[PDB]
Amino acid sequence: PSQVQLVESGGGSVQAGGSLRLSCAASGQIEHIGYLGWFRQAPGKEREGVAALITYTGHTYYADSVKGRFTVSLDNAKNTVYLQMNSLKPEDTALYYCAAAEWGSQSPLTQWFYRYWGQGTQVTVSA
Amino acid sequence: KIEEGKLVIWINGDKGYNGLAEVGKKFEKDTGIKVTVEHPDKLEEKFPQVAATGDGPDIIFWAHDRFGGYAQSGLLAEITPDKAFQDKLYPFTWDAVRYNGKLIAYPIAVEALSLIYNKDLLPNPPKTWEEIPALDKELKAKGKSALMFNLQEPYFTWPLIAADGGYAFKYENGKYDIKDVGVDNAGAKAGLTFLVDLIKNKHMNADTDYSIAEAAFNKGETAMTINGPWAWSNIDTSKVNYGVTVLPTFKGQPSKPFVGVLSAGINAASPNKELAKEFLENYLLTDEGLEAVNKDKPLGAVALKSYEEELAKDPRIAATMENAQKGEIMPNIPQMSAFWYAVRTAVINAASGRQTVDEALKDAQT
Repeated sequence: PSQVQLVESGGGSVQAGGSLRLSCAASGQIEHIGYLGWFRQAPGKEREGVAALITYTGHTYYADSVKGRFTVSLDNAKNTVYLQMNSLKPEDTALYYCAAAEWGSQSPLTQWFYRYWGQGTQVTVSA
Repeated sequence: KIEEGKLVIWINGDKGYNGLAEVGKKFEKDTGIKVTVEHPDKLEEKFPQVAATGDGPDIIFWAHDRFGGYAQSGLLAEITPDKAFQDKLYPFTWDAVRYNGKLIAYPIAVEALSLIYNKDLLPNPPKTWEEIPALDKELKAKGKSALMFNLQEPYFTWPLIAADGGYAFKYENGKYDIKDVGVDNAGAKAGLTFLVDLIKNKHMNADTDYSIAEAAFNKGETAMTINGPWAWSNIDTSKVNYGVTVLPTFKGQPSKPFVGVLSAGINAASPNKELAKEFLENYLLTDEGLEAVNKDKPLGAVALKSYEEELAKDPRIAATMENAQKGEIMPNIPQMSAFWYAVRTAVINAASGRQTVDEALKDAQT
């Protein structure tokens, strides 16, 4: 089996303007994970990056459309990374995935950078 | 288990899978054998998981370095190319698909870092690392900088550290000597010291990473960056008038980037191993076959000599192959894992001043 397992939870439905917190539990041989990412995909659309956390620098990067509304954070003791989503918009409706990588040569903002992927959790926002 | 008498091919979703499917249509036109190309989600972990149960595709496309462990787990068949076919590909690409003495995949594409420069800011980019301090002082008087690149990953910083002699494991005649490690030798110390001195003299910032460097180059703020062909599409969108050239030399010696080889392995569970060999050797690894894939999504540089000579009319691709041939194949052995994490800490610690260069590399060799 995979040496790293990721499990998302927290999906739900929110009226526009509200908030929702997602979590991603990481387990296995996670000693060298340097990158944790949140991605999302709606039917008929390309998977897009939402937030990227660089664990060894603390740098966080956000998609332009969610910057200032979403916050990604790591609880190292629990090995759980969170996505706090504030001021939700209908355009945020998607299946949300967490992803992890030990290292990479390409952009940490892109899906192709990440080796391990969760099953996804559904977020639905209504206007 | 795997269906006999057809071919199933898995390749990642960032590759030219429509072009590959078209090569499969040509194969069917000559042989009657149906070729199905898929790009499954989570392919990196999907192939080892499904192949361990004796299932999955006949052919898997992935970077060569992961195939070493797949071969160790018994997931890949030994391939049987004759000398005449082997002569058609660059020798170093065969070394990348060699594990325990056996060839375990067909090389397809070749990637390495190059020096990317802004032609409007810097029509004649420097041939040497030693020129960068004076060039940066010039450009900073004009509100610019000379060079910004990802300092956080050893993949990006090791080419300079390797130039004067640093290396992970000695590699001679297709075998790594894991007892021969050059992380804290004199050459590695020389290269890392030059890097830290660049930071000491304010020509680079220890915090610069992939995203900071990419934004700065694509906005015309810095004259140079270091990156691979995967980054060219973003620079195209930025409309920066960029070029791609040989990495700067250090102490008169080439920078030595790691080389990744997109490769095609044959599933050990496949009952179609001879069909897969025929498809890969006689249809894909031809000028026409690689052209079909490349027209869909560019491969960058390729392992087939004949088609590389055509692609290298693009100076960006010629530079990619020149840098790759001056570099080192990314080791496919499990001992390489500790290298990335140890050297990442060492460079961070040296660049931020938490350790000296000699202390940091000593701990990394340790």
